[PDB]
Amino acid sequence: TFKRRNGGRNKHGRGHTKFIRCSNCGKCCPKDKAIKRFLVRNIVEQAAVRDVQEACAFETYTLPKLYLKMQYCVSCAIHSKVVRVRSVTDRRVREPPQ
Amino acid sequence: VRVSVLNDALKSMYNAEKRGKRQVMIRPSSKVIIKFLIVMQKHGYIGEFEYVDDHRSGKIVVELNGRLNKCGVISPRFDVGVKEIEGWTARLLPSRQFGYIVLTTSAGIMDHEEARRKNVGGKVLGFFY
Amino acid sequence: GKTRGMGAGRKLKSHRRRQRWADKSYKKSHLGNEWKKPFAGSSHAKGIVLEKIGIEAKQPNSAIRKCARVQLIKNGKKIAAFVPNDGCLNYIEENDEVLIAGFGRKGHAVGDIPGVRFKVVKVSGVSLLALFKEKKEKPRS
Amino acid sequence: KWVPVTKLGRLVKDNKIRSLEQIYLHSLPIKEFQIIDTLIGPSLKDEVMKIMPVQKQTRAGQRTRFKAFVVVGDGNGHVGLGVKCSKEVATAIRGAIILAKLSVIPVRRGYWGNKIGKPHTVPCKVTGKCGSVTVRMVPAPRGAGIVAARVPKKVLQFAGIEDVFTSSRGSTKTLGNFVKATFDCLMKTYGFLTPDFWKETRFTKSPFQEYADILSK
Amino acid sequence: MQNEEGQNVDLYIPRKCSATNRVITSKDHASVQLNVGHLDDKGLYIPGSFTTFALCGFIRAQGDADSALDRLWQKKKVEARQQ
Amino acid sequence: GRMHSRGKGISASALPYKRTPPSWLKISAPDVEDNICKFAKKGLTPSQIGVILRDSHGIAQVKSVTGSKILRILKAHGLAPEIPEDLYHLIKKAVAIRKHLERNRKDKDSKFRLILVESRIHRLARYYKKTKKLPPVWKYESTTASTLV
RNA sequence: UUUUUUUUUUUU
RNA sequence: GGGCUCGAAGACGAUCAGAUACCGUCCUAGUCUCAACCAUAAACGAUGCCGACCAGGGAUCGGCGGAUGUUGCUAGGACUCCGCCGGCACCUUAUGAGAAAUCAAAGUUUUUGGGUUCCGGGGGGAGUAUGGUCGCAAGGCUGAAACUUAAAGGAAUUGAC
RNA sequence: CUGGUAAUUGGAAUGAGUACAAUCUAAAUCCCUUAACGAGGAUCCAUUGGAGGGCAAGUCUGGUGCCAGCAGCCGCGGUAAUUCCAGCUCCAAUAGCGUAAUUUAAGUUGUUGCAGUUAAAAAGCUCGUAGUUGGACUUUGGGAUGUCCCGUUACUUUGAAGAAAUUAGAGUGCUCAAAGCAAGCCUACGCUCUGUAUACAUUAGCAUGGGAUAACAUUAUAGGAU
Ligand SMILES: [K+]
Ligand SMILES: [K+]
Ligand SMILES: [K+]
Ligand SMILES: [K+]
Ligand SMILES: [K+]
Ligand SMILES: [K+]
Ligand SMILES: [K+]
Ligand SMILES: [K+]
Ligand SMILES: [K+]
Ligand SMILES: [K+]
Ligand SMILES: [K+]
Ligand SMILES: [K+]
Ligand SMILES: [K+]
Ligand SMILES: [K+]
Ligand SMILES: [K+]
Ligand SMILES: [K+]
Ligand SMILES: [K+]
Ligand SMILES: [Mg+2]
Ligand SMILES: [Mg+2]
Ligand SMILES: [Mg+2]
Ligand SMILES: [Mg+2]
Ligand SMILES: [Mg+2]
Ligand SMILES: [Mg+2]
Ligand SMILES: [Mg+2]
Ligand SMILES: [Mg+2]
Ligand SMILES: [Mg+2]
Ligand SMILES: [Mg+2]
Ligand SMILES: [Mg+2]
Ligand SMILES: [Mg+2]
Ligand SMILES: [Mg+2]
Ligand SMILES: [Mg+2]
Ligand SMILES: [Mg+2]
Ligand SMILES: [Mg+2]
Ligand SMILES: [Mg+2]
Ligand SMILES: [Mg+2]
Ligand SMILES: [Mg+2]
Ligand SMILES: [Zn+2]
Repeated sequence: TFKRRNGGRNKHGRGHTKFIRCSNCGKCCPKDKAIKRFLVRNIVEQAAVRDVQEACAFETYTLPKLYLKMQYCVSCAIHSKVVRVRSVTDRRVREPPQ
Repeated sequence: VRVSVLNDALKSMYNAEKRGKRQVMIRPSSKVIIKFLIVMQKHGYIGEFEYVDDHRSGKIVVELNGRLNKCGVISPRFDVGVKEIEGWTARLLPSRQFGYIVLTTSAGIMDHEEARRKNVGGKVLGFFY
Repeated sequence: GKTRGMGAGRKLKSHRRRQRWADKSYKKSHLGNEWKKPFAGSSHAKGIVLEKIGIEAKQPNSAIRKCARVQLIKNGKKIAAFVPNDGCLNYIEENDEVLIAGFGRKGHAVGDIPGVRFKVVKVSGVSLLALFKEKKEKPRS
Repeated sequence: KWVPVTKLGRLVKDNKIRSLEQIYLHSLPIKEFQIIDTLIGPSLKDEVMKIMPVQKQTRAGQRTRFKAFVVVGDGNGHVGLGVKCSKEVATAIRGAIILAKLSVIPVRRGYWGNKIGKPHTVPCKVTGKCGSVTVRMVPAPRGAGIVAARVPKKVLQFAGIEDVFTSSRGSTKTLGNFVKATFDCLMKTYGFLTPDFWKETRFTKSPFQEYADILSK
Repeated sequence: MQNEEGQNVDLYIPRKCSATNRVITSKDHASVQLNVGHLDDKGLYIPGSFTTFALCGFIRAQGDADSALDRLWQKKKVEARQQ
Repeated sequence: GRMHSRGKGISASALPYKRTPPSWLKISAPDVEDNICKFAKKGLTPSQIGVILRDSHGIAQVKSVTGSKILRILKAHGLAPEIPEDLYHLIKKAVAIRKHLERNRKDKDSKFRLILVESRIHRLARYYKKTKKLPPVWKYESTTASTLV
């Protein structure tokens, strides 16, 4: 039985899509199928922000940010709980969680 | 490609009548199509139809009464003798009380009852009821 | 879709002719292999009893089905034939003359007996049915 | 005794409505079997066609329930089908009889050729479909009899059809689908527009409008 | 349907959709019948006088019942002098 | 659809219902034929002549004023080319593709397109042989195709 | 994200 | 010819009852390119091509027509709005189909017929034997039978896990 | 009064058999006819398959105990067997019934009329010759009354001809019937001219009317028509 209309990927009007390597296990996975997340977080964790600011060597300074694009295979994405198994009706929802 | 213009016309009329449309468009036109439509109109299965001139094959707009259950083409156009009409009607028509098979005989395009009356055979074009 | 040309009768006939071979019943009766089978297209065949053999019944049943190894006289082929009815194997002896019929499923095994397609009808010119009911007696010689 | 809970039931109990054709004309739903019992009850006959067990798996074994198939008809153009599932066979049969009464439909009968006497066959070629089972009825000449399997033959006999040709495709051993396809084929008899129906419809007051004053209390 | 003698033979004559001409069957519970009352010169309803329209379930399920009924009523009002 | 692709475009000309010349047009049929013959002598194909006439001289359709097609007029004056224009252009395209392939052996796409173009050439040449627009001995050969043009 | 092998034949 | 990386085979270190593995370490062929072969993939939309009809809606790519107001710009370009054609798709819906899952084509089919190619006929034996043909080889294409067997199998429901 | 049962009683009927005789027959035999015999447990004794379901008929009794065996298929038998071996009873057909290539059912060979997403299944993709298929367009109408006015084929209509036997079918009391082609009135030294009809028959060939739908060939370097 077929469970997804898109077959678990995002390929339309296309023959082949080159793969990426899973950021967790290194497994090959088509890019249109890999679960991709973009993480933008402060280099200094919120706990240490005050201590680092108190030790600033300049009158003013804005702490940088860390940018990471994570590309997971299906297995790692499920195991890491990046995505979860949804009900038959709920897995047709494509909007990101609020 | 387009192989049977009569088939396209009849299929358009059938689909439109099923949908409930009051009018349908037939393109391209043909004299076989016109004769078929005249046979249908003679028996009250369609209203007035109008031929539109465009310096090409033409176009027809047909009024639909709502009495047409199904009109269809028969392909290939098999040879039908005066003795095979009974079998063809049994195969194609819902009942012996109503329904017509359109044939093309050397005497012209006509329904099967007239063909029986004149004792003329020919080739089967289609059916309607 | 199907071909429908008025001048396409040859193609339809040829396609049906080619596709008939996919039918197992048609192929069985048109390949000419019935003549290489033990009966060679006959309802019955006579043979000589070589040995009595017991065949275990198939799961889920448990029994010893009594059969005889018979060599057909007309071609020398060896087959296994079931001996029906209670204690009817006692009417069979080695080197006896037996008439063999099909098992009813046209060359296929029947019931819980594996790989047996034949049965014994007569022994020494006397039907097994008569022997079972004591209507007749097996000839002494 | 019987206390009608619907306007149609009240009218039928008050003798305002006297024929099932009056209800059929306006396509009004029938939700009480006492209506059918009062109208065509005396001439109706019933017959249990099949008792089918069904089982639901549970933590502590299989829960068995029985499916009752019942056919009712007057042999004169009315037939109904009823399916009911219950723990007990008797309860299922009673429910199936009630449902078959509630589902009685009119059956149109026509002539094969010459139109002398009462109709004897189906007016036209009709086809019914339930599941994978498809039943086709073809008009037959007088004296041809009912050429059908026992289930369709019984359904046709309860409908009063004298002779017809039939053909079936699919899993006809699914008795429920077979009988339902036959029933659908019979229902489709009155939906086919023939030239004899080309006359303009002349509408009549609905029972709820004709007897509105009586139902106002 | 009639016999050779001329006797009515059908159990009943079913109604037909005012817009599609389809036969309205006994189990068609989506079909409706509507009466549009007539008005006199003073805009008062005349009891017992109205135009009847019947719609089959097929057209109503399609959503085309509204426009079809509007057109039919417009034509019938033009014919019946109801303005 | 397209003969040698999956394109389904419907872009085309829409000839007006009126077959007569516009009132503002004043040129005469013999004049139009004279200009057509002059253009053909200058080395213009019928398509080019029609495009030039429409874009410059206000002649939307030559048949409207002359009563005949451009190629018919050219033939009547002994100016029609030995091989038809469309077949000529197809052969020119084939020659160009083969010349490109001579230096690009790894260009397999060009090989595919050459196969398609030569199939078109052969089908068109067969049609023109049926209608006697080419001599029966005519044959397209890749080796000496460049000579034909 | 350490490691976790196996359950005679028929029948209920 | 190249040979960074990774890495069949192989060798070690672990884990384990064993561990010819999963994990770790080092590595040959290979991975790259040229010339010549090979012609097979869940080579998939598991869904031939051409043509007609057939509900609605919002997005998006290319081209074009019209309108309109801005731009740290040079009539144009960017953006806004309304349309036509063509394309990859999506959402809703059944008056359709279907064994259903689902499908706006898998619709217009017992009310069966637009043209045309291929191709299946219970499960195994078997894509095997044999013959032919192609290939350096690996193998490709074409392709049986004897015999065996009552199911194998598809979709969906409840429970158990 | 109305029905059913009884190896209880009572007389009647009759052919299987037997046999004078006649008849039959080339001669015999058989059949038909018929003197004298020929029936009460009317011993003048009906069988073949079955009794869980498909599928009509036992939750009867004894034996065996996954044995022996049955069972076309599904399944029966392991110590309370409607399924085996038996008794009784019952069911189907019946002088017949059981068992071991081919048709139907099979729309499971599908032209009528099947399938190819997941059940078996659309070649990885495109080109392409044979084959199959192929858009529209050329004389309509009225007046009147079948009749008057403005190149080659497919196809269809009609006709001839196309052995019997077989098939369908008309007539006909071989006692009926399968049959056969007989036969019927009346006893006339005869008659019904007694009957022994009629239909069907793919394709291909022969002749004929039609000219819608189709196929092939032709068109303009005028070397054309007159
Ligand atoms: K898939
Ligand atoms: K994904
Ligand atoms: K066993
Ligand atoms: K057993
Ligand atoms: K193409
Ligand atoms: K274009
Ligand atoms: K067992
Ligand atoms: K390397
Ligand atoms: K390695
Ligand atoms: K272990
Ligand atoms: K290879
Ligand atoms: K796929
Ligand atoms: K678009
Ligand atoms: K049975
Ligand atoms: K015991
Ligand atoms: K016992
Ligand atoms: K039994
Ligand atoms: Mg799954
Ligand atoms: Mg791919
Ligand atoms: Mg092509
Ligand atoms: Mg197009
Ligand atoms: Mg173990
Ligand atoms: Mg390394
Ligand atoms: Mg390589
Ligand atoms: Mg492959
Ligand atoms: Mg755009
Ligand atoms: Mg198979
Ligand atoms: Mg029974
Ligand atoms: Mg016992
Ligand atoms: Mg017994
Ligand atoms: Mg099949
Ligand atoms: Mg599979
Ligand atoms: Mg498959
Ligand atoms: Mg494939
Ligand atoms: Mg090929
Ligand atoms: Mg044509
Ligand atoms: Zn991973």
